[PDB]
Amino acid sequence: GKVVSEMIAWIKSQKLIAPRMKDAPTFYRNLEEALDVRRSTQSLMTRGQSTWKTGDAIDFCSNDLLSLGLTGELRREFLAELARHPDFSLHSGGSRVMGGNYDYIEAVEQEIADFLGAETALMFNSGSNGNIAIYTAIPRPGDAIVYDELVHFSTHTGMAASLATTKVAFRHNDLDAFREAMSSTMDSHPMLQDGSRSILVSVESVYSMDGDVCPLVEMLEIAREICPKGNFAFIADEAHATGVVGPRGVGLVKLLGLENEVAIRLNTCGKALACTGSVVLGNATVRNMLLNYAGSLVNTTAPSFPSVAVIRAAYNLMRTGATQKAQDNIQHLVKYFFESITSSDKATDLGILSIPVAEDYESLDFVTHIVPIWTRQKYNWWLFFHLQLAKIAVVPIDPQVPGKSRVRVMIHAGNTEEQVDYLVATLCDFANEMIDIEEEKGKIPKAAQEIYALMAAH
Amino acid sequence: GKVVSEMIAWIKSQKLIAPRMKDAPTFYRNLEEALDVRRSTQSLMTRGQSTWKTGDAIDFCSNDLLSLGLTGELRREFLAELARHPDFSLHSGGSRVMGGNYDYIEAVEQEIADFLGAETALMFNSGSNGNIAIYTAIPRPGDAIVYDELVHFSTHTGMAASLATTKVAFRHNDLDAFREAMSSTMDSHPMLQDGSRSILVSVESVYSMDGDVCPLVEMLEIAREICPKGNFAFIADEAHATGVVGPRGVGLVKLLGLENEVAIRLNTCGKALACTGSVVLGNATVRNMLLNYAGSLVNTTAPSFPSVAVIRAAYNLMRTGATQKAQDNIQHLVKYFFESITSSNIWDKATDLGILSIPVAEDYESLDFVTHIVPIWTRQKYNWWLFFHLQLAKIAVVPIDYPQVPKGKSRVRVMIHAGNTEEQVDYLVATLCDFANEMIDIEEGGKIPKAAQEIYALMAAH
Amino acid sequence: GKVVSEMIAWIKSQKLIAPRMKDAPTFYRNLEEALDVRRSTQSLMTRGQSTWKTGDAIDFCSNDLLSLGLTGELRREFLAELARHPDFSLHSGGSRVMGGNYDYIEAVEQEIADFLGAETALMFNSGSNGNIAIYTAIPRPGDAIVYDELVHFSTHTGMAASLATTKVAFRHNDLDAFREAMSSTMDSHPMLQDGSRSILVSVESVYSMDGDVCPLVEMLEIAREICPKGNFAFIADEAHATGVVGPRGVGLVKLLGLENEVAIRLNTCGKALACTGSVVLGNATVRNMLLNYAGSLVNTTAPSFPSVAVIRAAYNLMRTGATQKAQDNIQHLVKYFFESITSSNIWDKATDLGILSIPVAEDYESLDFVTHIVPIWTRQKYNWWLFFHLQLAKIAVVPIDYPQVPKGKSRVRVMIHAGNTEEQVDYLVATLCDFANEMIDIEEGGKIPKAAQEIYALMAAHA
Amino acid sequence: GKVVSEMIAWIKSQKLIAPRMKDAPTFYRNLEEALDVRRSTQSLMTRGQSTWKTGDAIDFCSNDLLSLGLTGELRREFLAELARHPDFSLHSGGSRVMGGNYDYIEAVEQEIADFLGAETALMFNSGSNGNIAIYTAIPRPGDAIVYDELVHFSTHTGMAASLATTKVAFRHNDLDAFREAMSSTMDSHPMLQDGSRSILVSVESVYSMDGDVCPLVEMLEIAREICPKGNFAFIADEAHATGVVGPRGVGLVKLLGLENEVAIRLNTCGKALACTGSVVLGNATVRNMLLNYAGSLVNTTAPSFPSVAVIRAAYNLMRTGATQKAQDNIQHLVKYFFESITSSWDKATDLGILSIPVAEDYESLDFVTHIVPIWTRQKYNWWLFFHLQLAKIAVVPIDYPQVPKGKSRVRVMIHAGNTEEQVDYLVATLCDFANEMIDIEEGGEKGKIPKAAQEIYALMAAH
Ligand SMILES: C/C=C/C(=N\C=C1\C(COP(=O)(O)O)=CNC(C)=C1O)C(=O)O
Ligand SMILES: C/C=C/C(=N\C=C1\C(COP(=O)(O)O)=CNC(C)=C1O)C(=O)O
Ligand SMILES: C/C=C/C(=N\C=C1\C(COP(=O)(O)O)=CNC(C)=C1O)C(=O)O
Ligand SMILES: C/C=C/C(=N\C=C1\C(COP(=O)(O)O)=CNC(C)=C1O)C(=O)O
Ligand SMILES: [Cl-]
Ligand SMILES: [K+]
Ligand SMILES: [K+]
Ligand SMILES: [K+]
Ligand code: NA
Repeated sequence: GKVVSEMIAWIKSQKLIAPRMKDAPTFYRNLEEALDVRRSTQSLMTRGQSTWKTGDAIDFCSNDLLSLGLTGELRREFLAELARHPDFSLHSGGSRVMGGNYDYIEAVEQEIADFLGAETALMFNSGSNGNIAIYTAIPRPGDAIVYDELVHFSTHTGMAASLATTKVAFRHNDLDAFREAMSSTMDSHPMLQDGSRSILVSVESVYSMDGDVCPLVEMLEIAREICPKGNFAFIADEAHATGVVGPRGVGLVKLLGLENEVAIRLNTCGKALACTGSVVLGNATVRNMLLNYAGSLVNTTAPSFPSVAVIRAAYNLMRTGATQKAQDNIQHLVKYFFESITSSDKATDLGILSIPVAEDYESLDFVTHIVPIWTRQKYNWWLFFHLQLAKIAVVPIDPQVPGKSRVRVMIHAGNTEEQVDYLVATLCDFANEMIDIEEEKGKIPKAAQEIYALMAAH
Repeated sequence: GKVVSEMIAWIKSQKLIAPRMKDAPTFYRNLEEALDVRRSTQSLMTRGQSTWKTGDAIDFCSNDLLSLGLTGELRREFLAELARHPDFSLHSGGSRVMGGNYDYIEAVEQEIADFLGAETALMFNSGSNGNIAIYTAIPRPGDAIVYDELVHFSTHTGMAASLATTKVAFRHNDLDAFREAMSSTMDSHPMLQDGSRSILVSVESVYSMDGDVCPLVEMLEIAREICPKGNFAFIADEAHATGVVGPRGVGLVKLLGLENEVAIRLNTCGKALACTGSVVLGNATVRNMLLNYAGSLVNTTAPSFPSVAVIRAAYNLMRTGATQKAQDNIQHLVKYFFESITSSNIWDKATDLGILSIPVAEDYESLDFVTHIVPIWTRQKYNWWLFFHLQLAKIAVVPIDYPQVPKGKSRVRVMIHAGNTEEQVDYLVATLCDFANEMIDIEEGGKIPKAAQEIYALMAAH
Repeated sequence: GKVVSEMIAWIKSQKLIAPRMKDAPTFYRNLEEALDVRRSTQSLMTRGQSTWKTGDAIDFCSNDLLSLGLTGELRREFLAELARHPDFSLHSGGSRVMGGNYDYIEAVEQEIADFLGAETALMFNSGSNGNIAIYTAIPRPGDAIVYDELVHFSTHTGMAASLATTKVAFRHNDLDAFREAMSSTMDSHPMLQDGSRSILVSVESVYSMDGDVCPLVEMLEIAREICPKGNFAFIADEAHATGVVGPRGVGLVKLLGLENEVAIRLNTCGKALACTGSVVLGNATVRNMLLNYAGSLVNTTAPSFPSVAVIRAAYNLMRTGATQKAQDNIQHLVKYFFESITSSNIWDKATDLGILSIPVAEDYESLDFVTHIVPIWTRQKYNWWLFFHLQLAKIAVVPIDYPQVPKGKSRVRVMIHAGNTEEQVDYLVATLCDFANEMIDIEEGGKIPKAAQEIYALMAAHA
Repeated sequence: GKVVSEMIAWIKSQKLIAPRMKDAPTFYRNLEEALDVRRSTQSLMTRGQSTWKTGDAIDFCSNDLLSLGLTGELRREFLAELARHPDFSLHSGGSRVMGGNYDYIEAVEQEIADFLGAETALMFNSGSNGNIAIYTAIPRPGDAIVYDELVHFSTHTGMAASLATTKVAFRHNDLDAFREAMSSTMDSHPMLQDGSRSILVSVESVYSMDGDVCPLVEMLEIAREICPKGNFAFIADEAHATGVVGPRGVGLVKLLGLENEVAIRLNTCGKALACTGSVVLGNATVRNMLLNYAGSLVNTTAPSFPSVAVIRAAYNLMRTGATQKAQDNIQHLVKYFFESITSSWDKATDLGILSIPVAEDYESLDFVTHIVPIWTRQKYNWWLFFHLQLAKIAVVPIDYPQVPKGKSRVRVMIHAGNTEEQVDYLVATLCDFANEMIDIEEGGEKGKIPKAAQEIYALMAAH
């Protein structure tokens, strides 16, 4: 059993090591001691989870949202793009600003920006590095950053490396909290009051851990109300919007017609685009600022030709209409999941199971591939184990977050209605079993009995 | 021709922009003001120099050290690598510690680890991200970091985000400074004295800025002597060693047999290996440390199959010996340059008067090996003149100036590659001696050199 | 029946074409990708709506403002104009400044000029080409243009090609915004401070998009205060005013007695005058500027005799007073509409909740006059539902949406014509109140209204 | 008489005006200053020349190439076309894509396209607007435009408005320059090299200023060689070819059998077709591209029925064979002119006094064009004009602001309705000019002016 085998390795990985580290050098003892801190809570990460790719579990976990990886469609365009460039120069040769620039990557960038409705684009090795560059290079002394509390890890790191004086979180997707944070921030800085510095607003368009969507039109209207002099600028991380939201996959910003109102956008390749990389979107002033003040970009090797070609190939497919049907299939399958799971209420009334993104899903203009499923914090591992032993691959969400743990289901275009049925039934089995147990605090459910057994066994 | 066009485009990009932004929104005014800061010292970067790629100028500037890029050898081995995996799964699917792990990347890392004498390898999308991960995940509270002053920018970004309380720089490649740094750090930290924490030493095997080599065997001795309880660990950034140094381009650590002495090694793919990416070498304790405490690795998409394949391909060409002749031709051409330029008649007079200086060429005959990095110094007031003199002669070299180094410490970096020729080297030596001659005559007679007249004329026009 | 047919054809035209183009030449693949851009927001336009012309739907959408088209009144006067010149030389023979000038066109321009109270007139083949010529020929290097944000597309095209250094927009019909724009431009340009160049002010008399009216008197006084040197000039696009506003349809500038104070006026023939073409009014200096510096006029064939004839015929019908009854009936029917819709019981509730909005209808009894243009707003999410509701109810209204306006600003434009009737207006009011009633019940009860169900079913069957 | 009266007004027009404007508003003074700038070089345009129409001068200037206007033949068919449609709806009602479409215009368009051998056709108010629409809507970001340096004003305007990154002119009708333009363009862009963007090639089939013909077969071959992936597209402006070149007037593209190889063609009505309008020819992909991305078309009034009817009438006459004789007569009269002027010549041409390049190797041309440009010394150009005019021969002067200052010339237009006797008179008047200018030259007196100029200079001194 590839699932069970991965389980025993994960079991064996949580065994404490530093008790056996007494004769060992201080450096290695301190490292294994720090690894033991995570092994103690059994939160050590080692080899991850690969059953979703080999066919041994249903893929409700991965970031291959459009199934461009699964089907080989991105690979086929990539090799074809390469074939149309038989003598391509593989190596950039150096820094993007110190000799590593070349026509192909500049043209691919502009082709991407034209597709997304932006003036210019600038390519990074990842979404994370794009966020790092944005919040390192862009904010000025005196600017403030007002951000959604659930922005990405890379956004938090970047803001910490920023020149920005004041950074303020606001409650997730909450319009009143955003208005409070902006007003108070406006009321505490005399160079924001007179418009010589700016309020930077950091949002995700689709939140990777909650699946909700940024109400961008309403936030823009609030920003103007609070900042009548126009001294604000939105920064929108679209990692989970590109290819999934908006016509032909263009993203939330362009779907809403906001490409001229949103100063900086991040569109990453690691999810629906089934590869790696990112572009940062903005005008030439924004682009020049990254080229000159993002030390990370200045001092790293510019992208190789195939890294650019594979990104071109994903945009080729979205541009030529080749992802529209997969994108519609995502909407269909997610809605179908919501329809089923909500039809089978008790467990939700009690606290056993909760899917916040399924509330009022009917009134949503669209849905997202991200389905976070909450249980009781004491039950989260058991929910994870229940689904995995059912041969359902999901991602457990726990160092990443504060008693905020949950599982994240990812619905992909390549999933089927039958697999969704199987997931709905499995979740109901897990529900029913936890209401039974609650209605002997030592009682442990079926899946967790097997896991605890393998823990005793190895 | 082309070189003049690039220079005009460069000149125009330094023209102040804030005077034309008074009606713009705040955000955009202040960004152009920040950019005007750089423009005003003529230090704004936009598209860089491209004449080396086009043939419009000799390549004494790129990082394609073994010319694996120029020849198409890496491209050929890369496409053949994809060919052997006809239906490869392109996408990782997520983070390396969530859904994104797979057999091909684990096996390619292990091939690399085996070939480089390391227990394990862990792949990142660049050398820089490898340094970020090491110094954010490895140092513990109470550790100290003693680093050579010339470590890479990304190691500075790294250390500043680390949990270590003490970071101490030593004068570049100075053993006495290193000894003064280890002892004063040790004696000032009781948790280092009793051996409950470690001193982390940060070096480059080949320093990209100066081109000299780390005295690692002697640095290790100083470290054991200063830290008797063995609470130290060496971190070697081998970005400019891999491919250029050691048998089959294994780098400096393995070339000296120190693969068991150096806890953590960084091997990048952006120079001699002619792609992007990097591997961090260590034992499984180091590796798992990176996978669990390098938040930058945890929250990023794991490399795609073509990314792993091109790295596997570059190492392939090293493993099989297909890079040996290219590695030997760097040693040859570099020694050829040194022999040629030092035999020049102006050489003594230029270096005597202070008009030219090539520190890496001092006593090159005693060196066991040489490197591809040849920094050339003139008088700071002549530096841009030296740079455009070469440029006008259709020789691409790299300009080293602010914001990369302090103002008043500008130089030029000649980079010698496998695919350069003795003809080109001769032309370079001849061009440098002509610049040296011209400055001698100016100093021995408000005259400016010919290269300076040409820049000043372009500046008057643009 | 026919409404459904065109809706199917419209749905089919939005289906993406690029996936079928893989083996086509580069040129053709890239045009269909470009077209797929618009298809992908269901924004592709092909043949538009025709039910209003065929009697299959009531005409609340066309630009045949005085119904001179519908009744054939212009056709008859045009063929009579031809009959009075039985040997007419059809062909101009070349450019208007290179051998295509002739007496008949010069004399028709002068008749139009005298009737509209302007020194001269210069004829173009469209209002658009008139605006192109004005803004490429007139502004000088150093001049500035301050334009209402809602000026016509052709004016945006003319301005982008102009010689003027500064183009400043101002908030639509906003006197405070205009003052800020005039003063900000005045205080940033020394060439305007010493009176060596001019501020050109660009407005519409009747804004095609909103149906409101430019406060021309207030704006001229603001210009005189900010420009005490008198170095300003007004340019008024009267496209939707001629035939509708002012005695015998003379338009807003002559109605206000401003023909001495507005340097350049554009009167188009494509709406109330029921044909095509335009004239630019000014003195002989303005006219000569256009004939010499408007490269678009210089390098195009001067109008044919039948083109001039139909324009003269439309102006005859206005000069003789034959259009005054039709002009007055627009006032009546529009006033009849505002009476009915703002008297419905659902009106307060619909407008309070934001389910219906008709800005132009507010305080309409105080306005000196009304216009034929009646924009109706619902929730953005409900817009196409409202449009299809009207269409299924066999009422032809104009859809206002991207790429014509920004996304999220979509609305519906009702066009009230002289040949509409109170019964038709009754049906429109009742149909609107039916939509508002239905959305009220939905918002108080994923329920979609009836019109949305019919369109969702059509999309299911084809799309 | 009127020839002379035209002169006096044209003389009076050039009198500077801004000196008398010291007290005028800035706006009006600056405009009259701008006019003075043209008046200074005797280059202000006002009323053109009409003597060719009234029979006061021989028409060797106008664009009525087939004499369809002169004979009233187009007028008769036009009125007959209208008569076959007794209840026609004159007014389009609005935008072609927003409610102004109708059956008759779509059918006339398709009838034109079928005759010209094209898949579809799309009607514009003029040839210039057709060019504007093509070059604004068609080029994509990343495409290049390689154009003959002598393309039309409207092509230059349109290109300036396009999304195209690279525009490259090549030496007129020169296949070497065209190949060098294509090669340097293909080798400067990697998206052209991989066939993901296109090179658009812009030519006239018959150049309005030079009378020579585009060597379209060889250019297509050069393009195929330089763009092996087929990522190019030709755009052929046939304004001066329809009705004049090709069997039954079909134009150059169809004559050569290249209708499948030219992506886009422009066929205008203002010359041989003797009215106004144009169509753009292409497949349904090109036509939809214009309908959606030519904002000039989207935001203007669709053509009225009589505008469509008169274009149909022109094509009816070509389709039914009723212009073939006139077309043949142009060929006859043009060749007769070349034979006469060639057999008089050598000395004038050798000295630089007179040149007619289109007369070189005129025997070895497959056909000739109606455009005959006549060159003298730049210092003698208006003098040649005044000589021809006072001889009662109407020709068109071509100078700044239409061509560069030192590229001035006179354009003779030969029409089907001219006679051999008029050609005799033209040849003799031209030889008298040449012999007079030869003498004046050989006399050494740089202050001597010719007989025609004396009368003009005298007319100037008087008024
Ligand atoms: C590999 C981790 C991927 C991942 N998210 C990464 C994100 C990143 C980082 O992008 P990346 O370095 O993978 O190219 C930025 N922004 C958002 C909103 C993200 O969700 C996820 O699984 O939810
Ligand atoms: C693009 C800049 C490359 C560059 N150096 C990058 C280095 C880096 C960063 O490598 P990278 O992020 O490009 O993969 C780490 N260490 C050392 C010693 C380096 O020299 C150089 O030009 O010397
Ligand atoms: C085809 C009809 C267009 C149209 N308006 C055209 C206008 C034009 C262009 O007129 P056109 O070229 O049709 O003769 C100029 N100015 C204003 C204010 C216009 O409203 C409309 O429907 O509102
Ligand atoms: C006003 C008439 C102009 C004129 N030609 C107009 C042309 C135009 C413009 O056509 P138009 O707007 O008069 O219908 C396009 N292309 C070419 C080649 C032309 O020669 C001429 O006398 O040659
Ligand atoms: Cl920096
Ligand atoms: K922008
Ligand atoms: K019809
Ligand atoms: K027309
Ligand atoms: Na944009």
